[PDB]
Amino acid sequence: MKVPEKIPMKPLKGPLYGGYFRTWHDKTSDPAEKDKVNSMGELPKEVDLAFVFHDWTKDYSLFWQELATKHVPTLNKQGTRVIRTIPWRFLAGGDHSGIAEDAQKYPNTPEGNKALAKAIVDEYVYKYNLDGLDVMIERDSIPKVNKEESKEGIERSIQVFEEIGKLIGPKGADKSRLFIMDSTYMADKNPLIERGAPYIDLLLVQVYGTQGEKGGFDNANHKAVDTMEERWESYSKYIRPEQYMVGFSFYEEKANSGNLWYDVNVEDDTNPNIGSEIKGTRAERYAKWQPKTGGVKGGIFSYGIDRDGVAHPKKNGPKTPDLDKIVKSDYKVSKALKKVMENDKSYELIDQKDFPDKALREAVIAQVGSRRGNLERFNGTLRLDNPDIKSLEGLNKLKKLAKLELIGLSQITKLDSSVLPENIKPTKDTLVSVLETYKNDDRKEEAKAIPQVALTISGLTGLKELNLAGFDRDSLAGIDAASLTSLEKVDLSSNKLDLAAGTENRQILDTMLATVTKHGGVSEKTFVFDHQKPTGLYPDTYGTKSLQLPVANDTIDLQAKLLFGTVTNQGTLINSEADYKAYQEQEIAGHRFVDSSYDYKAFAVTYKDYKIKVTDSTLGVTDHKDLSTSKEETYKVEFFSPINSTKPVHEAKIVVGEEKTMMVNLAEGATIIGGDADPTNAKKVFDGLLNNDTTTLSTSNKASIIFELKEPGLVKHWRFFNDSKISKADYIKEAKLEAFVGHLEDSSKVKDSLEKSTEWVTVSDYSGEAQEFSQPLNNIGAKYWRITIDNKKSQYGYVSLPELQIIGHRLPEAATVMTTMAAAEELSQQKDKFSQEQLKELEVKVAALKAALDNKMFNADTINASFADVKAYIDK
Ligand SMILES: CC(=O)N[C@H]1[C@H](O[C@@H]2[C@@H](OC[C@H]3O[C@@H](O[C@H]4[C@H](O)[C@H]5[NH+]=C(C)O[C@H]5O[C@@H]4CO)[C@@H](O)[C@@H](O[C@H]4O[C@H](CO)[C@@H](O)[C@H](O)[C@@H]4O[C@@H]4O[C@H](CO)[C@@H](O[C@@H]5O[C@H](CO[C@]6(C(=O)O)C[C@H](O)[C@@H](NC(C)=O)[C@H]([C@H](O)[C@H](O)CO)O6)[C@H](O)[C@H](O)[C@H]5O)[C@H](O)[C@H]4NC(C)=O)[C@@H]3O)O[C@H](CO)[C@@H](O)[C@@H]2O)O[C@H](CO)[C@@H](O[C@@H]2O[C@H](CO[C@]3(C(=O)O)C[C@H](O)[C@@H](NC(C)=O)[C@H]([C@H](O)[C@H](O)CO)O3)[C@H](O)[C@H](O)[C@H]2O)[C@@H]1O
Ligand SMILES: [Ca+2]
Repeated sequence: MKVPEKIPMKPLKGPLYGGYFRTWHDKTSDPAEKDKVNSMGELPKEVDLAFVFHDWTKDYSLFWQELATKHVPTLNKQGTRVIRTIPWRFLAGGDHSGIAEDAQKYPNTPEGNKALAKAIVDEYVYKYNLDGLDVMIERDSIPKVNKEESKEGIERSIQVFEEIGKLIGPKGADKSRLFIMDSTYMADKNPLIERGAPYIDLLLVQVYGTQGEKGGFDNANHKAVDTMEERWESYSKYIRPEQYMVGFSFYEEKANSGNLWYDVNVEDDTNPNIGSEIKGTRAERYAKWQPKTGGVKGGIFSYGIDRDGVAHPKKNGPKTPDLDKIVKSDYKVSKALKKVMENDKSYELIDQKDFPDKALREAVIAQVGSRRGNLERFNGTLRLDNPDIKSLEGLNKLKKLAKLELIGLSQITKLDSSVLPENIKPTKDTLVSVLETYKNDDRKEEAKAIPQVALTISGLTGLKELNLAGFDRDSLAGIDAASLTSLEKVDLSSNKLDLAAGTENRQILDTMLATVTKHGGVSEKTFVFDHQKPTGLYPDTYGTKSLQLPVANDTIDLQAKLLFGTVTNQGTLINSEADYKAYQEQEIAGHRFVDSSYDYKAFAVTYKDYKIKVTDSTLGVTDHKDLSTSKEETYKVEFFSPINSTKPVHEAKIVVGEEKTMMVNLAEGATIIGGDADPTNAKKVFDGLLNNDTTTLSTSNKASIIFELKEPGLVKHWRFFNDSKISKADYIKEAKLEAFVGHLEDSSKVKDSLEKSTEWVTVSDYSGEAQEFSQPLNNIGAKYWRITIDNKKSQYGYVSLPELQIIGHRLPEAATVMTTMAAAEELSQQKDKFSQEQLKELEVKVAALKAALDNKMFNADTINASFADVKAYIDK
């Protein structure tokens, strides 16, 4: 075969139309199938990308010679690129993986994967001198080994994809060949987009059918999911909008359910041409659809373009087997869809009517895009730093700009709303979607707010008038006032500026005031900044983090003492209405700036649905604002916004009386050793959730858990909870807590049979009916514990235990420090073992360890030193 060499082609410019041509429907595929009558060479010039979608066509078929020698030159001559489509798994190996099936020639190694990528491009692109490669990423094409999805092949395919992108596409050695990805997945479910996106020219999304258009439906929340907008936004993270193309499907002959998309017109007996009409079809909606932000899309594509013109069979209606007949297409749908996009307002070119100043016009086209549709949508930064710009006329056409930077524009004299973006002030989105929505959603959300453009002004040395009045600007940041040396008239009134003393805003205003006054002729019309309504925000930090209070019979409001206040975005704190009026009466050059109608409750934030969490030193937890001080206790207090209930906005330590150390739950995350309780729910006893009704029931009616403290310490308290308010009179009514006495029976390899067989010590026997029980404990230092609970119900009582807490202080080998001390008075209440005056030099050291251990401020290093030096006085 002699393959002709590449034909000069005019560059691709959107809007683009693409088509997947099924090879088995080309005349030359199987000469025996006389019904196969179409030809890929017959595709019209309106088709920019003809995709070779291969199946059923034999390796030896004369189609491949026809493609390379006739079709490609014919299509290239008219500007149509011919793209080879291959499935995802061709990049992975394993089942049905094309070239990659030869795992010995192309091993899964760094050099083997480099070789596979070169082989893939040589075989599927260069062999017939095609114009690019399209990798199809869907479940249909996922890497598989023995009919099983292969995570290993998926990982390999990521590597091979990058290697291909170094050969072709925008980052490749041969930039004259397109590297294209199509996918059914949302971007977060596309395993290859994050690494593959820099290497591709175009991204195609298959969104066939009403569910591609509207998204799926969330049955519970009754909302659309994976909408066209949400799909684009997921990929906007990775590609530009002009790289984005969306796909519909023609009606494939003899299609099953699950392959019926209704993307083109349903047949009608009384109009045999209705399949070639496009108005109102999903296909035309896709042609007209545009993202709401970012920019205009790259175009659209069709699957099965050889079926162009065939009407779709009716959903509910008697069969029409005539639609399954194979007829030669005239590609009328494809021609009309291309013309719909080419004639759309969105793809109108930005010209002199929009920006008369060519220097400005060239800056917008370079940065925003050449199409008028981008003015409506562009979402990033427009930097204007060419000093040749003599006019900003046309900037009002930018509707969604995130940042406008005006730098060094010497010859601009005035700035107001006529030469500024339309979103300098609050605006709502005005673009209307052309897509059908869910009838079962009633979705007409009113016109999302457009975030306002951030404005930077630096070096406009000829700027004489700066009018930003009535735009609800949040700050003046970005205004390099010292550089605006020709200002004569400034209006910043009717915004949201905190212009208080010490703010950054005030300094920019004061710098401009100096400039304007030095010019002279200052009147009441010349420098106006009043009617400000600055937004009141929640303070980031609060002033009170520690409070020592005396023991007294009184209740305090913790929220009133610790959490209040409102700040502006410049840091001006207001406590109360009294403080606010002082702020409201501030003056700049003898003139108040805060709007007089903007009262305190309009400005102040509220702490209505803020929650409080108060934990004492024994880890008892309440959510009460009011705290008694009659009892001597040390508390941790945390406040939670309703917006985040896991994560406090403010924390404070309140000491009542002498300070006590905050204890810890040493049984938190304890490992289950033994007992008869259900192992899954037994673990949930120590996870940390006091309302852990993930079914915390341990057995039928009487349960036991043997557990090991993950890192033992000094135990002084314990607590357990019955199912919080979910049940009553099913409560645990009897409980016994036991500690193991450091006597592992010479079988440390087993440690379960040993504990279920030794003699323990009972640290507490609970009998009662409280929802929650807590109790002090006598400095136990055991690593191994057993809890036994009983709700006194029938043998099918299904006793439950949401949490158990073993509470104390972290101190490794606390077992030793109580073994030694226990013997310290098994030796000092009996005289004359070593007894001399040494006995009272013992007793001063035993009285100092019981004092060190039983101290409210637990200091581990103090006890060690007291423990270590009592240890020294035994051998002597
Ligand atoms: C390429 C590849 O890979 N392939 C693969 C595949 O894949 C797949 C595919 O797909 C396709 C499809 O598609 C669809 O669509 C869709 C798409 O997909 C997507 N995409 C896009 C963008 O969008 C989306 O969606 C869409 C829609 O949905 C569709 O289109 C379809 O179509 C169909 O359907 C429709 C409706 O619906 C219609 O309309 C159409 O038309 C169609 O239909 C069809 O048609 C056809 C035509 O005709 C038919 O056919 C059949 O055929 C047969 C044949 O046969 C024979 C033989 O074979 O032998 C012949 C002879 O002649 C005879 N003889 C005498 C007569 O004497 C014989 C007989 O039978 C005797 O008797 C014996 O007994 O035979 C027959 O004829 C029958 O009958 C017929 O029927 C059919 O049927 C129809 N169907 C219906 C249902 O209707 C389409 O289809 O593709 C893609 C891309 O590419 C992918 O992704 C997917 O996934 O898959 C499969 C499964 O698995 C496979 O298969 C297999 O294969 C094997 C072989 O292979 C291989 C290995 O070896 O592995 C592969 C690799 O790669 C390669 N390479 C390398 C390694 O390198 C290889 C080579 O070639 C060498 O050889 C080796 O070395 O290969 C085996 O065969 C087995 O068996 C199987 O299973 C495949 O592969
Ligand atoms: Ca729990």
